[PDB]
Amino acid sequence: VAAGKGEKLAAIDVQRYIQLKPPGTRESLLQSAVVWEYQKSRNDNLYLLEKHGEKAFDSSLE
Amino acid sequence: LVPVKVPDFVRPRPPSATSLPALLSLFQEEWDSVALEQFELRRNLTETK
Amino acid sequence: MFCSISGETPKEPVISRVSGNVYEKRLIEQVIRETSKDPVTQQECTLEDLVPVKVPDFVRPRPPSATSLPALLSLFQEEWDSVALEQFELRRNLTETKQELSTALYSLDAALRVISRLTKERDEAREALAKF
Amino acid sequence: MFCSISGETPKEPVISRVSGNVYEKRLIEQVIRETSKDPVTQQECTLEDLVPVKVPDFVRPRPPSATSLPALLSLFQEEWDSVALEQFELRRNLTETKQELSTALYSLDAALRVISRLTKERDEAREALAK
Amino acid sequence: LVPVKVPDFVRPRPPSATSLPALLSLFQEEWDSVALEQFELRRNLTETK
Amino acid sequence: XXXXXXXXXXXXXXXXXXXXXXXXXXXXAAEKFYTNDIQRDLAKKALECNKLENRVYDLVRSSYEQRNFLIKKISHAWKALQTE
Repeated sequence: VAAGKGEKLAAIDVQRYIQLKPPGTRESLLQSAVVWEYQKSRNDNLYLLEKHGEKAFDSSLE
Repeated sequence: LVPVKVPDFVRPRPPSATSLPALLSLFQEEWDSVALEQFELRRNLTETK
Repeated sequence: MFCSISGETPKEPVISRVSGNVYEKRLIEQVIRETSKDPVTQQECTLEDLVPVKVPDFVRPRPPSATSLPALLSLFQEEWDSVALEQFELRRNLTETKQELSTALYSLDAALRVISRLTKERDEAREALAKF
Repeated sequence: MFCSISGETPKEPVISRVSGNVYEKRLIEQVIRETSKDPVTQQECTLEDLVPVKVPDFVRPRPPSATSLPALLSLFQEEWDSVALEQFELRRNLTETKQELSTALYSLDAALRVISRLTKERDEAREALAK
Repeated sequence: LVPVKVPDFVRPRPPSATSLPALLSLFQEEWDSVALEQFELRRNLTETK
Repeated sequence: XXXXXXXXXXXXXXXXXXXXXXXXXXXXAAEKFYTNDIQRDLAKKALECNKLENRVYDLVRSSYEQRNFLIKKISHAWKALQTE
């Protein structure tokens, strides 16, 4: 933590999921299947937010 | 100790909330903000002395 | 945000140290002067035992948000604990399908031996009768 | 040792009294809040029915290693990346085992129609043999 | 009495080193120290001021 | 025409279960169909996401500003607190 702050460099995260590529290989077959499950989790994660909608936000604003 | 009760606290999870930003962008910023603050806070304690 | 005795928004909140609950000072003070007790649990409480709500001390806080590291970690519990139940929906439904497949393939394996004998017997009856 | 819902080692296990099964307190509560039932036996069970079991000793912390902390960030990334595919692969296999099961049911009922015509050809033969 | 082991429709994961749920538990345990450190550092900060 | 029959069906069901876990482990022609299945999802889901986002954003960017401009007030209400 002290080395990260002194050097002024944040540790690199997984820059993989966003880009990917069609006709890849067994490696991109995994990377593709990752994008589906997280996209389904995403679309389920946006459903439970919109159900309540702005009521849950303005309750925290109070 | 005595546990207390309240009407519970609510945080609105952002509109662009997925496993992806929460793993990558949000968690990265949290350990940046912890790192560069305490280092800067250690710098503030040194000058006070 | 509320006072538990009245139900109003308390303008001077003081938290008790026997039943942890935020009461309005002016309301709870009268409750103590009536009888030295906490209104909820009926445990003994005096006015000095009650304590006003305060800024912690010298560490500065920020409001409860999605960014905050602890709120983000309790979020990832919700993610996994929900996905763990998603696995049960497919483990339990798999144990019904494979159990129905096992009895289906057994009824298929028990029946196709009878199709093989009737194809023998009906052709043998045609082989026998046509020759006579 | 294992809660029969998630697969974790339970940190506050609770046992159901309708069916002998140690669940985790968080997961069993969500199921009861969805529908008042037991996940294994489907018997009518409630939240007050649960008896919190005690397991003080078994708790054993993982000490990954001296391991660099920036690397532990990428481990947790890989482990979520792996569990996402280990959940995906287990669901498409369930859909295709049910799909291949449905292909057997058509052949099962199609075969017992073909036996009815074969029994007629045997019945027609037994009449001709008698004559 | 409820007898015998429980594992059924669960799959066995012997308390694994490279698993997942305990990684988040470990992430909490290290943060728990981060907060305790920031407190004692701030006390001396303001108390010196 | 159809104890010992129950065990022979349980053993064969475990054999087909091992063959189903073996056909799944090898895969993880076929790869192009999964990528196109995702392109349908990416299309269908992200269009729903962008609709859900922009509907939320329209209502919640206002409530964000409301909530975020209130947070900046704690940062000044604290900073004056210490000087006093």
